Amino acid sequence: SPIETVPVKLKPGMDGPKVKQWPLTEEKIKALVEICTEMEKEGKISKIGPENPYNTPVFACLVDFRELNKRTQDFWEVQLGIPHPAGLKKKKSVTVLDVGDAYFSVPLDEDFRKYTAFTIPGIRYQYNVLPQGWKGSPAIFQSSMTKILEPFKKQNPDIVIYQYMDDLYVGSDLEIGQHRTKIEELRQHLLRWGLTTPDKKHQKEPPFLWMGYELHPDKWTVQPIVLPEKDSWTVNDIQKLVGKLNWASQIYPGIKVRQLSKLLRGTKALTEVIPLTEEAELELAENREILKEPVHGVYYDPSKDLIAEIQKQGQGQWTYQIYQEPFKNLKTGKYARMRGAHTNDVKQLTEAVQKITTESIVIWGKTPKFKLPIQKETWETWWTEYWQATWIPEWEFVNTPPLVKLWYQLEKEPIVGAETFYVDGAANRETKLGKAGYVTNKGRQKVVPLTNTTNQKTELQAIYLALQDSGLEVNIVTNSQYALGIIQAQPDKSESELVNQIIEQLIKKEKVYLAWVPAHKGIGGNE
Amino acid sequence: TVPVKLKPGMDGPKVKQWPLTEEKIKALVEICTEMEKEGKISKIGPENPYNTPVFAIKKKDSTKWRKLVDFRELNKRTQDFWEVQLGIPHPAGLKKKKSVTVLDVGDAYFSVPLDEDFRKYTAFTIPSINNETPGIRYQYNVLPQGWKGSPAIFQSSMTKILEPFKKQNPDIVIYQYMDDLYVGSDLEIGQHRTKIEELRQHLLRWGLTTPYELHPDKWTVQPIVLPEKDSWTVNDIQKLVGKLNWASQIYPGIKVRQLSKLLRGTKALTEVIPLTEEAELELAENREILKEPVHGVYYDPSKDLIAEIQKQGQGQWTYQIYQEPFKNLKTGKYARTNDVKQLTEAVQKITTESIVIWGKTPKFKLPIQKETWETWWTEYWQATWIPEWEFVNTPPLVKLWY
DNA sequence: TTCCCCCCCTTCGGTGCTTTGCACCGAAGGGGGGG
Ligand SMILES: Cc1ccnc2c1NC(=O)c1cccnc1N2C1CC1
Repeated sequence: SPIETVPVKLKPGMDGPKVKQWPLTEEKIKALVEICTEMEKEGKISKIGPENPYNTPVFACLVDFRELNKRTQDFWEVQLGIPHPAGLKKKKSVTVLDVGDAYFSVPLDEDFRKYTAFTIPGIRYQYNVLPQGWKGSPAIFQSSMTKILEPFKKQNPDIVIYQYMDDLYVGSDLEIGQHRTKIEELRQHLLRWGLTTPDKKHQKEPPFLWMGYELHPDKWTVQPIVLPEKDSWTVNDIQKLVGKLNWASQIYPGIKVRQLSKLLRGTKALTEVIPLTEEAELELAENREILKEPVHGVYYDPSKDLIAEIQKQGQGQWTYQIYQEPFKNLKTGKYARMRGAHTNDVKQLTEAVQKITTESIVIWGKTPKFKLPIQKETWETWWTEYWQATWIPEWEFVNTPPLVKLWYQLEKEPIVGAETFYVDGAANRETKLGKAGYVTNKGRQKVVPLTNTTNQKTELQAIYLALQDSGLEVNIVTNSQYALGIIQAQPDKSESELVNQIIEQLIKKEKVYLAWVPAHKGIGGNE
Repeated sequence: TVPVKLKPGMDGPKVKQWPLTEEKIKALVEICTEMEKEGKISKIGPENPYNTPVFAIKKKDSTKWRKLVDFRELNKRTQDFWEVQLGIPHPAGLKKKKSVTVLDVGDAYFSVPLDEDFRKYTAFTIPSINNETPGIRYQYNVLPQGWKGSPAIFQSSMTKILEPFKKQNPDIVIYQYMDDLYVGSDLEIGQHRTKIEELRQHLLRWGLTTPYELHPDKWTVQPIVLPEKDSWTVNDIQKLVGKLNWASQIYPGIKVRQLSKLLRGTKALTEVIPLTEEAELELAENREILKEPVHGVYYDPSKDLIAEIQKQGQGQWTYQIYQEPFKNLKTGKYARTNDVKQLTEAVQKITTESIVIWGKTPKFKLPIQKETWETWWTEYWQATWIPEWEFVNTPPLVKLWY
């Protein structure tokens, strides 16, 4: 109760609530006055005269502070993120405290009490403490409790205390008998500031249910996921299943959601049915089989090193585990986002590696050592040749298939004796019809009519015609930067089946060289 | 104190804080605990909504960590306090001096306090590992290192400190950009080093704690060159016509009509072509035309310079500084460990040269992933300033610079 | 009929060539754990 207040202001050109008379049913009007008299006894609310032109609507089930919440100054964000259990250090004893009337045990700013005017139909009063339901109250309470708790930790540093809103988790390596006397010291210290923490016999016992995790002193797990049972699923049912699987992936290894994420495409209606294909149902059954048994994480030990295995489940989906001792995961997860229309496995490995890098910086404060399924020379060639910049922090190869390898590679200089093609593609922009074909140096020629393909598509599949009508040693000349940019990146997957067929042709050939020449210069066969 | 006005009708700095390593957080905690005793920083409460990012770095051949605050949003908002109130005219002879030495005078900003109404705008937060505790917040009580208004207020003291020196040695050129001082002279290395040391002492007796040579004659924009083959082939000739066709836009005195005349019918790319003498003349004349500098390319203060970096491979990066496309103010190569480290050093060198030449850092276009850069750019950085960087999404398909 | 803090995926809007089709990217929807 004897706590320095926080000086609150208001935004420029703003005032307090101007709310007019509020109608209320008589039985509620008479009944609620007793609480208002009670609160005023200890001084939480104080009667005021007519100097206040502010009034607040009355609700019974509670005050509608929305007018103040909108017109009040902006504050600093109270919770920029919550811990992750994987990063928590292991404590021999852990205890939970809950301070009672916490939002009422911190005074309010003197100059701001005026704006919290509330009238019972009618007599008025103003809040002398942090009003509940207010926008800025949680931040002020957090600051106040930080100030209160600091001295105790200053004398005793062997304990660690965490403040989740009203809750105070206290952990230590002291013996149980000696830990209880420390928790009694904390209780006395919070009593000295007037905070209603419970007694010994009312304290909670492990595990603790926090933010969706069951926290034990020496392990942690996730809240049990009850998988929906729907023989006829819908949009909402699939969305809920996907959300719970994404949430549950952090401790259950190897969970696929992409097959089920596909079914949620292009459904404007909330209720319209979407049948589970063979693939989606098979994946769902496998996920149920995974979630059948319970698995637990462990607590970070800052005297040992961090290892982050990374496996590939196929189809652009990656799983990873993080541990310190073998077979004891600190954390698990998956990376499955597709970025861009065209990419290959090495680039997705790179994106996964940097994802885990950022998450491990946030949670553990340091980058782990990757054990990647890629050959050293493969990665070396890729980063030396690629046009961007990238650097995987530290990694070693793991001989656990499936591995990563670029399925093909182009040639740098034209091949002697290799058959040479001069391709082109055009399409009528108005009618979406066109032609595509090539003129080989030896004399072979071929042209194809085309419909429902744009200029880019026809220029891209002229390469397909050339590859079809070729041998193994081929020198294609293109008059298109778009197709050149698509092919030159070594893609091994795409959202275009045309490019899929092109890639399938390109993997077959032993040596393919492709070159580009300008348009409208009439160069050789092009014209 | 000197009152500071924000650009009218704008908000304040509301920027999230990037996660940091354990080492760079222990460094920040120690540095800020030591700074609070001197009264430079002041712990603040929940009534302050603003924030600017904070990192820790190391200097050249230095072990002590150094705090570094990103003030780019604050500068974009407070550039009214500079453009109107102090526009320093950039010396022109700085580009030619034999040696320019760069010195750090940021500590001299700690003496002069900051406007009390403005302080709330410079709030920052040291976060915690795993969000275990609420990050400890602070505010500047004296002028910070990183703001564009900090040197503008201190102009008088530095002029007063440097005038007893400028009177004696009128040949040297002294320029100030942010926390950094560029002193340029034509002396030889042995005399120049001792001159810079005694100059540091002149400031030290004035009460400045001041703790590196770029040769501006070497900083000359590079020429462009046509490829030379004693033996010409169809693939080699086709490549040249495209390279020249690209070159036509940037230098419009380049012609490829006769050069393309040989290439008229399908021919194996590998086959050799005897080169005709008339075409040989266009090739011979064109190589010389490339050497001739472009006309109309003069620095304009109204716009902002944009810098492109292209990885050419094997440690080589090529960059171009252009106010508008196809009109390059400068052009060069950087040759060099790592690959993000190479791009970091390239960015630093390009912007140091740009500060020397035109007096302002460019807008960088980086050939790197946004997330990899934002994770690792702070690990090899060693400069108190920070430019404005964007990132590119498509390969450099032309790539006709090296 | 609240404020939203993160995790994930899809849909969609703006930008910039690779130019009136197409390439990434961030900003709207939902789900999950929240208080
Ligand atoms: C929710 C939470 C957040 C941060 N730390 C903890 C907790 N709660 C715990 O119950 C806990 C469990 C195991 C280890 N540390 C824990 N504690 C720590 C303080 C002793």
